Order: sequence, then structure tokens, then C-alpha cells
Amino acid sequence: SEESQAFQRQLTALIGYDVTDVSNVHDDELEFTRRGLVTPRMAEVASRDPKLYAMHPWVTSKPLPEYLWKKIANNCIFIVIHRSTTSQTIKVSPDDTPGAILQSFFTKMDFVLRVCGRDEYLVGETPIKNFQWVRHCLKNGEEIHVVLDTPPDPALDEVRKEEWCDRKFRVKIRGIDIPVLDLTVFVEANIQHGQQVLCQRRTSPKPFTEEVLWNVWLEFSIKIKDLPKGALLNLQIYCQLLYYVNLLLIDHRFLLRRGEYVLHMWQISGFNADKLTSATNPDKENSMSISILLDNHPIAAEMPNQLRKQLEAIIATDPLNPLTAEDKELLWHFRYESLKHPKAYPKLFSSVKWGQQEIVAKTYQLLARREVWDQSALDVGLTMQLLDCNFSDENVRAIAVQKLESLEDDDVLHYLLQLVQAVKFEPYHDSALARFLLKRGLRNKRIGHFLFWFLRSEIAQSRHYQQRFAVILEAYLRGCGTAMLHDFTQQVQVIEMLQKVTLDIKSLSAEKYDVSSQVISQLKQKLENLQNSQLPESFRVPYDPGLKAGALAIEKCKVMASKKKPLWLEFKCADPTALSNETIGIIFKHGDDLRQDMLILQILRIMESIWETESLDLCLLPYGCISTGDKIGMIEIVKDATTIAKIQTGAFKDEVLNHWLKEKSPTEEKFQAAVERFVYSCAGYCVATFVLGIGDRHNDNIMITETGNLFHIDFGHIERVPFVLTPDFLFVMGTSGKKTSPHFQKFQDICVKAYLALRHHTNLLIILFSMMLMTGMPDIEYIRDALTVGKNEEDAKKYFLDQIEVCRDKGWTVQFNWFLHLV
Ligand SMILES: COc1c(OCCCN2CCOCC2)ccc2c1N=C(NC(=O)c1cnc(N)nc1)N1CCN=C21
Repeated sequence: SEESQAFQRQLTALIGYDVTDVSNVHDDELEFTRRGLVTPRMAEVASRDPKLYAMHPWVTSKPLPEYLWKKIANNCIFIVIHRSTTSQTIKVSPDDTPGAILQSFFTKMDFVLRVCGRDEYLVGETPIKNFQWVRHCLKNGEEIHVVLDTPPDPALDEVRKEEWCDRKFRVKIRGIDIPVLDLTVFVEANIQHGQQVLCQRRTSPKPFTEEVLWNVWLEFSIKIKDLPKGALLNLQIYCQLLYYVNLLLIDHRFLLRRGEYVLHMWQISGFNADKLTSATNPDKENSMSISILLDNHPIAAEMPNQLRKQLEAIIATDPLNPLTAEDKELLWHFRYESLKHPKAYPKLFSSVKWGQQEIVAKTYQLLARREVWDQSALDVGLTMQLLDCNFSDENVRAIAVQKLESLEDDDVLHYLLQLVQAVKFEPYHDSALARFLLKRGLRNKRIGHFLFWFLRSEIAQSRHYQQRFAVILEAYLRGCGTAMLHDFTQQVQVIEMLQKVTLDIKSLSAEKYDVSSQVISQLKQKLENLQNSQLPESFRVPYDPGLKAGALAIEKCKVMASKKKPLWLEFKCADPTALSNETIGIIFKHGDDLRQDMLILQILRIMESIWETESLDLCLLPYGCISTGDKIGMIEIVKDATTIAKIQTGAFKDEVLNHWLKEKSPTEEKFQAAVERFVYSCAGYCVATFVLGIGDRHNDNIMITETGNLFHIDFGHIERVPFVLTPDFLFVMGTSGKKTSPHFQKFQDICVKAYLALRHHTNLLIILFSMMLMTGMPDIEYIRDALTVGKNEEDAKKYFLDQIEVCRDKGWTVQFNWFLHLV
């Protein structure tokens, strides 16, 4: 088809990468995958309920926390329906349906209830208490506003028609070269399974010249028949490590990899997921390469008491605790006793000799008897553990994915970023994991939307994985539907337009922080310019797809007075039934790796949900934030928010935050409401902060809302202090120096509960952390020590309370020091 090519060109624009391109490839794993993924797309496409697919209700099954019950303790809920001019209020039970609500409305005196100002719908057989919008309003003291109108046509979701032996192992190393570069140098070759080195050989070292030829067969200890699926041949270059590259020994059709390869290699920055990729370096003209030859096809009682004790001990340990040789032989010998314990599984499967066919066969036999796994309650931290870089067996990874099926869409969103990054640890482009993302994204539009940007964030920035992630995007976009394709297109254009301006603004003053409004005159011109004949009438807010944004409030846009020169932008909201005028605020910023900011924010969200599970609410404020490309993207602007900094030559007054709060609080009520929140918000930011290692912060980077909510910003690259709890904060808590106050006693009390609530999920956190570093940064011990592993709840409460007081001793000391250390 001719028009099927316009489609493929529309898909390339949206992706920012071309998936038909075979210039940087050496087999067909990508194309085979493009093709393999059709089945699962089509099936979930052919499977999803058109109506609910259009209206994408954002629903949960989790109970309501006691803290939103106390916000409505009379079995009643007020919803307000809107005609066009007129409205009418309604009184409702938290267990009503939107089905049932309407009825009482019509029967008071076909159509559907939609949130005011937002694309967001109250529909489906769910009790109104279980809608997130609703729960957002209750937490926010806000009243629900809704608008009775037509269902969105499910034709708007239409999907285009698609069309489509015992010989030891060896490798010859012919040589290396690079146009430009002198120590000595050798090639180390590694047979790798899940970070585990199975066998290793080196070359002789020879002098580093632009072309280096060895002509040497490298014989390893392993038999061909014993190489396992997912084995990487890992080629490295030392002198010590300068370059690396990887190749799959067994391919996506289970064929032993044969032949001549010339492989363009990656270089080291001056251990993380980039070191694992089977992608070759695209920059063919400047990169180091290496020439290789492969010519190696069929592939395919009781327990004593003290031992069980030792055994269970090992299972009790944390992820990061390494296993002895004895521990592994122990796990593997009573592997059937081990299988009974699903927490054991990671330890057990990293206690397998992946280097032996008979064992591996045994391990498959053992995964057949899986019934205890399959019946266990879904433990996500356990499940994630089996998808990190320590696992590279398809069958082990697949039982982890299986566990994920039972997640509802609401949980998926909590884990989506980190599940998207765990695609970096799969050995083959077509994983169970990828198909799970595909499927879930297609099943639900909210998932699909974030799925898009998560993939595009990396596709647009990582040469190590763009090709893989692109194949997967294409596969999503090819099932998401015309209305969302349209949308994604509006959104991409806008983003593209707005980076041009961000970058161009920057190079008009390198660091003369005084933003002369001569610099601000041009911003205005480029925006109006963009307006009249370029910039789409309206577009979805990427970090909050409920909102559709309209036209730039050009007067309210500025450039911020930073080291970089990020854009402060305010838009009009495109929805007419919006119940307010407040502009939608966005910061576009070149200069920070916002991928890392996404990751920290996302954990932050996980922690709330944790805390939710024990009826705590720390009023974290994890703002929207998306990496769009290389060191560039968007950040959500919180309304009525200011820097602790600005509330103050390194001089720091104590009272001024409380004064600031009282001068923004009209009633005395609202001021106490504000001090309450500040304690909660603060307590939460301090705990989370501590756990992750990002509490030593300058005042620039901590803000507070007019309404008392404190929040940290900008997770750039992170004497000392465990968190920021300065005198200004203490002042507000009505205490100073050595004495105490009820507000401080409360804050201490709240920190404690917050901390060990988190410690009830020590493994989950430890994983997400370790994954974050491997896939988000360019060591982990910190966190385990900060979570105080293996301690009774008292030891811990004591620890964290000592921490509180470290900041008390210090006080301004550190804050001061940033200034001092400027000069
Ligand atoms: C300090 O700049 C911010 C705000 O400042 C208000 C000051 C702007 N005025 C007000 C009206 O006229 C223009 C001048 C108000 C709100 C925010 C914010 N920064 C930020 N964040 C950052 O600046 C930031 C920068 N880099 C990175 N990586 N992350 C966040 N956020 C996050 C969401 N809320 C805000």
C-alpha cells in the first residue's frame, strides 16, 4: 500500500526514531519482534470493551483510608451536576454507582457524568467512593463538580487495518580499530548470564595503535551444549576499562550464533543497565570496533532441624545480602523445600549453575511444580526482584510477569516507570514483560498515555536502548486508536515547538542571572509568533492527561532567574466547563537530567500508597515531570508555592516562615490548618528524604504552598545533615532550641510511624532503589543502613529520633555553608 507508508511515517514522527531502519543492526531480532508483537496487540485490541475504553474510568478496589472516612462520617456525599447554565446538587451514599446516582437524578425530575474541566468520567459498576477523582476531592477538602453529557463515541477509538555437541566453546578475536586515540591494551571476552560470569578468557596485551590485530582463537572451559539461552558474549577492552560490547550467543530462534561480526562498541563515562545492552554503537565513523569469528544447529525424604534453621535464616535475609557458596549449595540441595517458600525464589534461582544443561533442565522441572508460587498472594517487591539484572532466564522471568497479571490498573500506574525500565534487563527484544506492557497500555488509556512518554523519554535520549523501546512504542501506537494518535501528535508538536524556544532563550545569557526584560521581550515575540500559525489550539498536559491546555497567557510567561534559564509558562485551560480561571503552569527546562527526577517522584508516589495501606497521609506533593529528550523537559507548577529561600548574606531568621504563613492565612482557622499540614508534609518529606539519601538540601530546593504544604524540588545529583529540619521549621512547630511543643511531639510521633510503615516494605524499597540506580544514574548499602535492616522497631525509632536531633544541633550551620562555599 501507498497510504500504509504515510502511516509508518506518521509513527516515526511520533516516536522520534525509525523502526524500519537496518543500518545499525546485525540480525533481525527487531523485525522478528515488530512482527511477533502483532498477535498480542490485536488480541487486546479485539478484547477491550469499547465504551469503558473510551471513558477510562480511573478506579481502585482498595478500601478508603480511615483518614478520608473522618472527612465524611455521616454516610453521605455531595455531588453537583451541571446542565449548561443550571446546576443541581445531590446527596449520595459512598457505595452508590454512577448508574444508580443518575437514576435518582432523572427519577427526580443515555447520558454520563464527567468531571468539570477535565477529561475524566464517573462510569462503570464501581461505588463512587472507589473513583480517584472522588478520593482526590475528599483529601483536598474540595467538592465534586461534574457535568451531564453524551458519551464519547467509541468510533473515535478506531484502529487502522494492519498488514504484514561436546566441543568447547570458542571465539576468534581478529582485532580492533578506531580512527583516533597510548598504554598497552587487551580484549577480555566474558561469557555472561545475569551479571554472573560463567567463563572468561583474555588476549595477550599489545601496544595501543589505531589498528590492533591478534588473530587468536580464545578457548573457554564450557561446552556448546551447556551455553544457556540469554548468554551474552561480552567483549571488553582494557589498558583500566575503555570500551565494551555484547552479543547474544543463542538467538531469538534458539540458533547458535555463527559467523563474522564487526561490532561497534560503546565507551565508558569518567554496574548499570547500559553495560548489558545487545545494541551496537550507531556512530559508525568515530567508534571503536572489534572483529570476531564464531564457527560452532540443534539446541532446545526429611530435613534435619538445624539445617532448616540455617536455611530459613538465609531466606529471611535481605536482597542485598550476598550468598556464600555453602548457601547456594544449601538452597540447591533442598531446592524442593525451598520452593515451598516464595520469598526464597530469587535466592534459589541465583543459586543455579546456569552454566550446566542438566541443572538448567532440572530447574525447569522444578518450575513445573510451581503451585505454591501460583497460589501465593502477589508480592510485588519479590516479583520485581526476578526482573532485575541478576536474572536472565526466560522461564524465571516469565513466572514473575505472571504474578503481575493480577495487578489492577491503579497499581500498574504505581509501578509503570520501573516496569518500563526493567525492559533494559531483558536479554531479547520480545519479552513477556514487554507484552505485558503492551497489553496493559492497550487495555487502559491512562496506562497507554504514560506508557507513551516513558518509552519516548528513553527513545529520544538513550542510544543503548532506543531501538528496543521503539519497537514497543510502535506496537503500542499501532493499537492505541486514532483519537489517542491524534492527541499524541498534538502533544509531540507542542513539546517540539517549546524546546526550540527553551534552548534559544538559554544562549542569550550564559550566567548573568539578572534577567534583563530585554531578554524577556523576545520570549513574548516567539510565543505570539508560535501562537498565530503553528501552536495547536489545544493539547493534553503530558504529566496530567485529564487536563487539556489551550493558549499561552503570554503576559504571565517569563524566564526564571536561574543558573539555567528555564521557562515559566502559563496556559489557559481549553475546557469551557472548567470551574475556574487559574492558568495551567509549566516549567520547560534545559539542563537537568529529568529522568532521575521522574524516578524519585515515582518512588515518592509508591510511598504514599504504602502509607495509605496503614491509614497515614503525609501530604507529599509529587509534582508532574517528564523527560522529553536529552537533558530537557517539563515540570508541573504548583499554585501558590514559594521557596523557603525567598521567604528569607547567608543570614537566616527563625520567625519569618510563621509570619509568612500567618500573612497568607485569612482566618485563624486556616492558619492552624496550614500549621497542621506543614507538620505532616514536613514529617513525610523528612522520612522519604532520609531513606533515599537526598535530605542534605539547600533552601532553594524546598518550597511551601500558601496553604502550609511543604515539598522538595529538583533531585539533581544525589559537614552534613540527614534531612532539612531547620530552626524556621521548628519555630512553626512552636518550639526553639532545647524545649518541646505538642506540634513537635506530634511531628516526632508522625515521623516514627512513617518510617517503620516503610520498613514493613523493606524489600520493595530496596529493589526499586537498586533498579533506579542501575537505570537512572550514569552504594546501595546506604539505604539498607538507612532502613536499619533486621532491627526491632525500638532500635529503629531510637535511630530516627537521634537523626531528628542531629539537625537540631546543626541548625543553620549547613544552610549557611552553601553560601560560604559559593565564595
Ligand atoms: C521556584 O519556581 C517555582 C515557583 O515559583 C514561583 C515564582 C514565579 N513568579 C510568580 C509569578 O510571575 C512569575 C514569577 C512556583 C512553583 C514551582 C517552582 N519550581 C518548581 N520546580 C523547579 O523549579 C524544578 C527545577 N528543576 C528541576 N529539575 N525540578 C524542579 N516547582 C515544581 C512544581 N512547583 C514548582
